[PDB]
Amino acid sequence: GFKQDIATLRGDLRTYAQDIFLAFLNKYPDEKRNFKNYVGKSDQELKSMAKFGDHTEKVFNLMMEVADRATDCVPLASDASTLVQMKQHSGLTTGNFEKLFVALVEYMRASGQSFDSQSWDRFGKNLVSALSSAGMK
Ligand code: MH0
Ligand SMILES: Cc1cc(Br)ccc1O
Repeated sequence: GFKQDIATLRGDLRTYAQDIFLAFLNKYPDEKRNFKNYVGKSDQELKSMAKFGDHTEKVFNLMMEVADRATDCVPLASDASTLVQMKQHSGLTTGNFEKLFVALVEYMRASGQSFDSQSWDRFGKNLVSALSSAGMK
């Protein structure tokens, strides 16, 4: 299930982090407006760009931390406060996170792997709820 999926993603994190974020940017091309330096690049060119690789892996590093600290796919309130407070997240509405998890769940369903996609769906919803409580509009 969910706990084994955290280990599976961590075992090849840079690839999963990049492939899931590309899934997200290609499903929701308007989210590029938060990522001006990614506009007008193919997936292969994005994988060539320093901030892309390094920022995507740091995002997923923290995402797997928040997943690991969760109980029954409910993140800690402290982890929601961190995500809301962070300067880099000034722009952001819960909708942005909801779209990221919609793309993450679709990626997992399309893989031949026994990912617990329902758990990730619940995780995304619960994190969105936690982000709202901690004040994100
Ligand atoms: C689609 C909007 C959006 C969503 C959703 C989002 C969701 C998440 N975030 Fe995070 N984040 C978003 C937009 C940004 C921006 C715009 C930046 C600025 C850095 C950059 O390189 O673009 C950023 N996030 C930056 C970060 C960084 C630091 C990157 C760096 O500068 O090296 C971390 C660790 C991070 N986030 C955490 C997370 C986690 C964890 C999640 C999932 C729960
Ligand atoms: C800055 C950033 C945000 C998300 Br969500 C995914 C990857 C990435 O580099």
